[PDB]
Amino acid sequence: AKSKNHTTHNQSRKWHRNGIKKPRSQRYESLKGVDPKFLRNMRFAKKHNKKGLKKMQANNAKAMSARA
RNA sequence: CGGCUACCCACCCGACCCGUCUUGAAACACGGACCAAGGAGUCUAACACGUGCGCGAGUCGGGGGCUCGCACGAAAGCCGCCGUGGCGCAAUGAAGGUGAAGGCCGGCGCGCUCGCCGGCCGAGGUGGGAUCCCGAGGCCUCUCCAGUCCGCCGAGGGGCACCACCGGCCCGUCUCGCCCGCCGCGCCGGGGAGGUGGAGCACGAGCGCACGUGUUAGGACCCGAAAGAUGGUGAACUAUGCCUGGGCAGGGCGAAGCCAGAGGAAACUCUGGUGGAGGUCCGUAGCGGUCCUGACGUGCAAAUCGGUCGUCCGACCUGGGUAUAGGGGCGAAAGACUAAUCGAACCAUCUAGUAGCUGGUUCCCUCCGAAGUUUCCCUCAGGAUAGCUGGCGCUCUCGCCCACGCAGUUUUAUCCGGUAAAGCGAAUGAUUAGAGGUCUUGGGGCCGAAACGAUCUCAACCUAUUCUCAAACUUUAAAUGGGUAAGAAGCCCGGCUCGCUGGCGUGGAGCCGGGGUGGAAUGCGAGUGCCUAGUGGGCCACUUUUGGUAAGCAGAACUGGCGCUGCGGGAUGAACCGAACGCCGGGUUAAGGCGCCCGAUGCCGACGCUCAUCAGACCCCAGAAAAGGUGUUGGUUGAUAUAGACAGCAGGACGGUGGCCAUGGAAGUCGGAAUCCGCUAAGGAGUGUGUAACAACUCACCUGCCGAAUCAACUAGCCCUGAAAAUGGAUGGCGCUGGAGCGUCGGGCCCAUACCCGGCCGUCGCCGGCCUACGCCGCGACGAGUAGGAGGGCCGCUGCGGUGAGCCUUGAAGCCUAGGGCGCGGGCCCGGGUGGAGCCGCCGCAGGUGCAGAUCUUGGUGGUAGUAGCAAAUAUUCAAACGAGAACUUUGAAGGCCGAAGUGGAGAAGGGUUCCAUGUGAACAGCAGUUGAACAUGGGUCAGUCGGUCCUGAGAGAUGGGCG
RNA sequence: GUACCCAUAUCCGCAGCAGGUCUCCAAGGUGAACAGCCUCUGGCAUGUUGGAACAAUGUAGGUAAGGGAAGUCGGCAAGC
RNA sequence: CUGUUUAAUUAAAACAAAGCAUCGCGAAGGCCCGCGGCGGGUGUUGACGCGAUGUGAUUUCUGCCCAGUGCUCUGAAUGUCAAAGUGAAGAAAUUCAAUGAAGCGCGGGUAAACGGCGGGAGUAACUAUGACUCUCUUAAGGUAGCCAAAUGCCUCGUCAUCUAAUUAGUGACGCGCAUGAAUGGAUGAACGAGAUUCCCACUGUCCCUACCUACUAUCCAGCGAAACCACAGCCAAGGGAACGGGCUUGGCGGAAUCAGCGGGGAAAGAAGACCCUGUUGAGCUUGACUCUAGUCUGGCACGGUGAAGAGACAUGAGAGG
RNA sequence: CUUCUGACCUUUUGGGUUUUAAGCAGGAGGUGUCAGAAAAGUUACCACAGGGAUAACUGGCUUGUGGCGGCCAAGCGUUCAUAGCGACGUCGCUUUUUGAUCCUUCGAUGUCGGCUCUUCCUAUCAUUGUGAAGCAGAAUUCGCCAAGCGUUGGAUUGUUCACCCACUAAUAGGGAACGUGAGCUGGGUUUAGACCGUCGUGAGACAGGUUAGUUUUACCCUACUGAUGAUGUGUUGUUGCCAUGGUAAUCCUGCUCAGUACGAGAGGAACCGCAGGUUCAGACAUUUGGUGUAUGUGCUUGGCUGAGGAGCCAAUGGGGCGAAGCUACCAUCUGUGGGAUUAUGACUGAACGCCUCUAAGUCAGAAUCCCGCCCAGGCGGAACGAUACGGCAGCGCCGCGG
RNA sequence: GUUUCCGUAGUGUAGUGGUUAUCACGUUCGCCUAACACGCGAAAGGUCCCCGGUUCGAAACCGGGCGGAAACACCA
Ligand SMILES: [Mg+2]
Ligand SMILES: [Mg+2]
Ligand SMILES: [Mg+2]
Ligand SMILES: [Mg+2]
Ligand SMILES: [Mg+2]
Ligand SMILES: [Mg+2]
Ligand SMILES: [Mg+2]
Ligand SMILES: [Mg+2]
Ligand SMILES: [Mg+2]
Ligand SMILES: [Mg+2]
Ligand SMILES: [Mg+2]
Ligand SMILES: [Mg+2]
Ligand SMILES: [Mg+2]
Ligand SMILES: [Mg+2]
Ligand SMILES: [Mg+2]
Ligand SMILES: [Mg+2]
Ligand SMILES: [Mg+2]
Ligand SMILES: [Mg+2]
Ligand SMILES: [Mg+2]
Ligand SMILES: [Mg+2]
Ligand SMILES: [Mg+2]
Ligand SMILES: [Mg+2]
Ligand SMILES: [Mg+2]
Ligand SMILES: [Mg+2]
Ligand SMILES: [Mg+2]
Ligand SMILES: [Mg+2]
Ligand SMILES: [Mg+2]
Ligand SMILES: [Mg+2]
Ligand SMILES: [Mg+2]
Ligand SMILES: [Mg+2]
Ligand SMILES: [Mg+2]
Ligand SMILES: [Mg+2]
Ligand SMILES: [Mg+2]
Ligand SMILES: [Mg+2]
Ligand SMILES: [Mg+2]
Ligand SMILES: [Mg+2]
Ligand SMILES: [Mg+2]
Ligand SMILES: [Mg+2]
Ligand SMILES: [Mg+2]
Ligand SMILES: [Mg+2]
Ligand SMILES: [Mg+2]
Ligand SMILES: [Mg+2]
Ligand SMILES: [Mg+2]
Ligand SMILES: [Mg+2]
Ligand SMILES: [Mg+2]
Ligand SMILES: [Mg+2]
Ligand SMILES: [Mg+2]
Ligand SMILES: [Mg+2]
Ligand SMILES: [Mg+2]
Ligand SMILES: [Mg+2]
Ligand SMILES: [Mg+2]
Ligand SMILES: [Mg+2]
Ligand SMILES: [Mg+2]
Ligand SMILES: [Mg+2]
Ligand SMILES: [Mg+2]
Ligand SMILES: [Mg+2]
Ligand SMILES: [Mg+2]
Ligand SMILES: [Mg+2]
Ligand SMILES: [Mg+2]
Ligand SMILES: [Mg+2]
Ligand SMILES: [Mg+2]
Ligand SMILES: [Mg+2]
Ligand SMILES: [Mg+2]
Ligand SMILES: [Mg+2]
Ligand SMILES: [Mg+2]
Ligand SMILES: [Mg+2]
Ligand SMILES: [Mg+2]
Ligand SMILES: [Mg+2]
Ligand SMILES: [Mg+2]
Ligand SMILES: [Mg+2]
Ligand SMILES: [Mg+2]
Ligand SMILES: [Mg+2]
Ligand SMILES: [Mg+2]
Ligand SMILES: [Mg+2]
Ligand SMILES: [Mg+2]
Ligand SMILES: [Mg+2]
Ligand SMILES: [Mg+2]
Ligand SMILES: [Mg+2]
Ligand SMILES: [Mg+2]
Ligand SMILES: [Mg+2]
Ligand SMILES: [Mg+2]
Ligand SMILES: [Mg+2]
Ligand SMILES: [Mg+2]
Ligand SMILES: [Mg+2]
Ligand SMILES: [Mg+2]
Ligand SMILES: [Mg+2]
Ligand SMILES: [Mg+2]
Ligand SMILES: [Mg+2]
Ligand SMILES: [Mg+2]
Ligand SMILES: [Mg+2]
Ligand SMILES: [Mg+2]
Ligand SMILES: [Mg+2]
Ligand SMILES: [Mg+2]
Ligand SMILES: [Mg+2]
Ligand SMILES: [Mg+2]
Ligand SMILES: [Mg+2]
Ligand SMILES: [Mg+2]
Ligand SMILES: [Mg+2]
Ligand SMILES: [Mg+2]
Ligand SMILES: [Mg+2]
Ligand SMILES: [Mg+2]
Ligand SMILES: [Mg+2]
Ligand SMILES: [Mg+2]
Ligand SMILES: [Mg+2]
Ligand SMILES: [Mg+2]
Repeated sequence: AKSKNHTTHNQSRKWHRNGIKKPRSQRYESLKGVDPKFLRNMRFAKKHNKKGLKKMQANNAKAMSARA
């Protein structure tokens, strides 16, 4: 009652029945898996960007609108 | 006259018998004699998904109650201070428990990696994102002017759903630190910053009903077992006890005991009788069954018969009563017997036990359409998961010098490898041979007391070489192939934040604003979510390969095919070569072919080869080698020849020298080493035959005649030998030789479901119209398919509610039909013939809803087939009679059988009217009857003294008692 | 209770089935014999069919010149 | 030996049998039945009896091993040993310690209990075979007997006889794969429907077949089924699931039949009794796993009275290292 | 599940304290069949659902192995390679052995050997025709055409195989599903009983040995043997042809040849001719031998008809003879010739001045082949006879018209 | 063919839990006897089958050959 053990015949055709897909769409790449010291940099940097960016960027926008 | 058609026949071509296990079925694989009816995915509960409806942060009366008693009312209507309750609106923790809002501005404490006060906004930000909004601009028959008018867009903006990322909040754990409150200042609570686990929040979408698919548990698509348990029934067969009865013809051998005679002193012995002993012998009835492995062997018989058999006074056979009853009995022991069943009986129930295992699974059309593979499992005939597949959608994109994106593809750049090859005078491992050098030791020879005092050779060593290799060697290193980039998600500029980092405003990340899109070729409109069947036994071929001698063997890689697939060639074929399939007409072609089957060369086809007494004839493919040929055809390398060759005919073919090694011989001729001269026209210390040797013959070489082309060795095309197998046989056969063989080709010719054009059906896509909108058109490309999945059916059956002022005894259902027709098909309508009382159409609803199979169930009928068979036991014959009817009934007569252990006369068990008379002969008796045990009617069994009844036998049994 | 069968036709075996089932009576001859054979008392139609012919093969029975087990696994069967 | 047995494939060399043995049991018992009781069988019985086995008449023998597995006897001298009881710690559950019934271990007996019985080397004035000898070795090393046996692979062992010829038979030899002593060994008169060899007579068993008779088979009168059947039946070759009847190419092919025969229809009869799979079973067997009837023990109640003696715990007094 | 570690952790259920128990997080006690059940053997007394997914037969591919050949020739062959042989190497055929695979067969294809019977092959044992030898003759060996005909009787074993005796020309090799079991036999293999030896404690096992062990059916179709038949010539009969199918003859001994050829001998043929014989085939019964139921005749046993006579019964009572007919290699007779040719040997004669059997042509040539002879004669045809009274009839030939 | 075991002075054998050449017989010398047996005192004889690996160190543990020895080879 010996049977056939292992083969890869008729496998690439089944692969190309449905058109093997690149992931092909990653805009704004995922952030997990990155250095926790770098994350302790980046999250505090982002929340202080949210806090203290108003007046200097506002005056710079006024200055570049006056100069351009 | 016309007519397709479920009528019949003939002709040309094609055509193996359906269904399923299988890689493969017409199979010498299995089921099927035929026909009619029945016959197999249902129902409940639960879950998940999709769809339809109602209400909607709610939803639901299924549990009850209320109405007047109603056939439909076992319906329906209502409750609402009947919402108890289920699900959802809140999750996280094992639990104590805890439990989803943040942002902006001003002031205050050292705006201090830091809290408070007052006000405002409010489920955050970024990149895409259908749609929507503002609008430069320009366009309408002659001018200034306007309003709606014809009329879009560059650019900008708010951004649905959803995707991707960042940030925030809640719960349990982890690290670091400080602060706040006191119905009481404590191992009391609460709060902050970070990275983690959650099925969370981040404006909720659920509830109820219905339909469809899938899964689970219930008998669960249908049928199927060896088996297990529970409770009862059998000792009429058989096995063994016990009680009570019956039976066993005749002969042979001659034990004990006894008598008589003789011998002996005694012990005792010898002879002749009598006697009838015995798990004794021949043998019958009886009981069993050795052999013919006889007869039968769909029989007389689910174990019998004919001979030949063993035993037959006994451990013998046998009737009746009784006892032992199923994991029990009983066994002179075979696991044999226990009611045709015994290595665990019979009947019923659990039970429709389970089966990963056989067989079967019921109408049509259309569309799409596999796999025999990864991993896991006590897994290998199975299942789970992933892959392949179908269905349901959603998000977008095109139709008006420029979009987004993708690719079994190429190009331009950039990396990767270690196979094919090649090499080892390059490492590792093997391996061959020669040369040169002289350090070392070992073995021989020489000078000679011995002495690395000296010499030659050998052994090993070194150097330069040289031969052959390595899947588990490699300096080098291909072809093929794999990854990446070819832009608006990109490039540059300016500025903030950082608790990361640090000479530095240093570096790096994030955030904000702005600028210009024409960024390799070709083709294509893309992304994404849910549910799920089947699949998990494969095979073949080119190429690369593993084991084996090889296989139509076993196992791998890429691709294609069969399976899942028709069509044209290969005669026939699963895989080969073309080419893939809706129904047809015309033309053309591939693969192949053009002597006839069998469509096409029947061309005044071309060149050359082949004669085969086994010719040859097209990838797989169905046969053949090493070797050989003065059979023919080319080709290469050579050698001769007028200074007359090859063949032929004729002659010469010596001297030294009978050379030398050899003694049995060599005096050219078995044998080993050699090898020169003279005459020369030429002689080889001799090519062969022969002698034991001596001798003769012939050849190398030379010359006489003839006369100009000849010889040798290789090579490859056809053909031949090599070439032998069993029924008669295969280029397909017939045949074919100036081809119908072989190799090279030219022009025509034939066709497939292949291609092009056109007619028709269907699907899909795009689209038209304010004409059943679920209808009507318009254009274009496509149609094959097992398992499987969907859509449609104005296909069909049964029943229910609406509905047709439906159909009819002037003929409904049903059935038949060489009748007419429709639809592609499921099927349907009408006509004609019997029939006599119910039937149909549309719209919805619910099914015990379609048969070709299952050694399918029931019922009926063929071939066999008027066939086998009416043959165990000696046999019947003549006349008459009743009678329609006599091989069989009855009687007369004759001949036979059974022959007293009967084919006779009566009983027990069992049968129940069969006993007897009369009448009939459709039915019974395997033909027949006037006959019977058949049928119908009527009769028949008389007891104190025959038996039961009475008695106990083996045994069965209730009370007292005990157990339960 | 009293009939009848008590069986190759009244029982059992699916049947008018060469199967099975317990008993008493038993004559003459030959013969040791209740052996086998022929008769008498008593029964019967040959056993669920008849007619014609005598082929193969078969089922039972008997022979065969000479050899006598040489056939066959075995003298199996048959015969002395 | 006579007898019995697989009814329906065996009749025996199988079973039984008398004889020879062994073991248990003196009745509150041996072996058994029963769900139950002091209920039953042996038992209306008592070691010349009952129950359980081995071998199988007579004669002659019963070799040697208790190492192993069984069976039995003995002792609280002695290790282990469960429930119950005793003492201590604590508030208690709980824990600890000693005391220790059977069995096992410790010792002995038993083999007419299951069973077992060795392999090398050197050696004799022809050589071989070998009396004899050294060593390893177990519990004992096959003793008396017998033999290519119904037991011997080599094997058709070697010699002799039987025969023209013998793998057969018989007698003998015996390091005998793997004979052997109640697992009985060796003989043996009588008897085998037991197996085998040879001889005389006898015959169709044959050489070598032939003939006759009875019945059937044949035909006719009457009456008449059954198995089986997708269709239906001419072959050769090719291919195909590798042996076709039907496909292809050939050979060819006239209705309807009867009597035979058995070459085929891979003929029929049965869901292969051989082999393999099933996470399908059933008889069995044991040192498989898990239990249990039965049986042997210990404890608690039924279970009570008197005396003697001992062990352990508690109290105070005295010697004591 | 157990165990240990940690929080001055949570719950121990009406509320507190303590013990205990549970939980939380992570280390350990394992599933070696390693993603993990807790597990001995036999069934020949076996059963069930299945499989040709999977062995034991044949058949199919292959030919290692077995067998049979070839190639170059170191040598054997007194000398000498190839008369006959042939190592070291190498190329093929066959399924008559064995092996390899599992392709068909598991709802069955009956498994060995023997008996009987038919056909085929050649890798030829003999016979016919030939060539070559170390072929003087005889006897052998190697080859070719060649399968037409033969290729035994027996002791042993179940045999396939093998050994032995004797005969002969020779006792050659095989195939047909390892031919043949609805043909047989059942000897062992291969059920159930039983014995011996070994293994296993045991049930049981043993390509170790020995015993007794059911052999089912044809009436269907085709094939084959035999027999009615059928179609066409108008019916029918007689006499004939052969298209086709088969085939039958084979072998040996004795006498002359001749104790001659040949050979020194020992030995020792051949061709023609003549008697026969083995096997086979066809007949036949005059004789001989069987058979016997003319139940023909005649004895005799037991019974029966009263006794003699005449008879009968006993499954044809026994045995002595025996007619007709069947039958025996147990009696007797018969078995027959022409052609083309294979192998081979040649003629003429080139290729190639010569040579040559060949290349075109001619000859001899055999158990091979075909025909003759012998059988049945075709969906084959001939020649000839008679062709329908009766009383009406019916039927042929010629030429007719509708 | 498969799986295990053995090989040591002339013979039978012991022996590593790594670091000997072990016991007896056999040969030879001496004493004892008049002389052989026997006894006593002694000596010689080892490639631990052959070739490699591990370790400082092997015959020893392991790998490959050589020559022997046990068990199986079953179902058809
Ligand atoms: Mg597989
Ligand atoms: Mg299957
Ligand atoms: Mg198959
Ligand atoms: Mg099929
Ligand atoms: Mg079959
Ligand atoms: Mg079939
Ligand atoms: Mg059938
Ligand atoms: Mg129906
Ligand atoms: Mg509520
Ligand atoms: Mg709930
Ligand atoms: Mg069932
Ligand atoms: Mg059970
Ligand atoms: Mg009885
Ligand atoms: Mg009995
Ligand atoms: Mg007697
Ligand atoms: Mg009998
Ligand atoms: Mg018989
Ligand atoms: Mg008798
Ligand atoms: Mg007798
Ligand atoms: Mg007797
Ligand atoms: Mg039971
Ligand atoms: Mg029975
Ligand atoms: Mg059983
Ligand atoms: Mg039972
Ligand atoms: Mg069912
Ligand atoms: Mg698997
Ligand atoms: Mg799809
Ligand atoms: Mg290479
Ligand atoms: Mg499905
Ligand atoms: Mg499968
Ligand atoms: Mg393969
Ligand atoms: Mg295809
Ligand atoms: Mg398939
Ligand atoms: Mg496909
Ligand atoms: Mg074709
Ligand atoms: Mg072909
Ligand atoms: Mg033509
Ligand atoms: Mg083939
Ligand atoms: Mg031909
Ligand atoms: Mg389609
Ligand atoms: Mg139904
Ligand atoms: Mg209904
Ligand atoms: Mg039907
Ligand atoms: Mg069907
Ligand atoms: Mg049926
Ligand atoms: Mg007949
Ligand atoms: Mg009358
Ligand atoms: Mg009479
Ligand atoms: Mg009597
Ligand atoms: Mg009587
Ligand atoms: Mg009557
Ligand atoms: Mg009457
Ligand atoms: Mg009748
Ligand atoms: Mg009546
Ligand atoms: Mg009672
Ligand atoms: Mg009476
Ligand atoms: Mg009767
Ligand atoms: Mg019956
Ligand atoms: Mg008398
Ligand atoms: Mg008398
Ligand atoms: Mg009768
Ligand atoms: Mg005779
Ligand atoms: Mg005679
Ligand atoms: Mg005689
Ligand atoms: Mg014999
Ligand atoms: Mg006899
Ligand atoms: Mg006689
Ligand atoms: Mg018998
Ligand atoms: Mg005795
Ligand atoms: Mg003894
Ligand atoms: Mg206690
Ligand atoms: Mg002891
Ligand atoms: Mg000696
Ligand atoms: Mg002895
Ligand atoms: Mg004999
Ligand atoms: Mg022994
Ligand atoms: Mg025919
Ligand atoms: Mg054929
Ligand atoms: Mg064929
Ligand atoms: Mg064949
Ligand atoms: Mg067929
Ligand atoms: Mg046909
Ligand atoms: Mg066809
Ligand atoms: Mg017939
Ligand atoms: Mg089966
Ligand atoms: Mg399994
Ligand atoms: Mg060979
Ligand atoms: Mg197979
Ligand atoms: Mg059959
Ligand atoms: Mg057959
Ligand atoms: Mg012949
Ligand atoms: Mg055969
Ligand atoms: Mg037999
Ligand atoms: Mg036998
Ligand atoms: Mg047996
Ligand atoms: Mg017998
Ligand atoms: Mg017959
Ligand atoms: Mg002379
Ligand atoms: Mg004759
Ligand atoms: Mg006569
Ligand atoms: Mg008389
Ligand atoms: Mg008289
Ligand atoms: Mg007579
Ligand atoms: Mg006579
Ligand atoms: Mg010639």
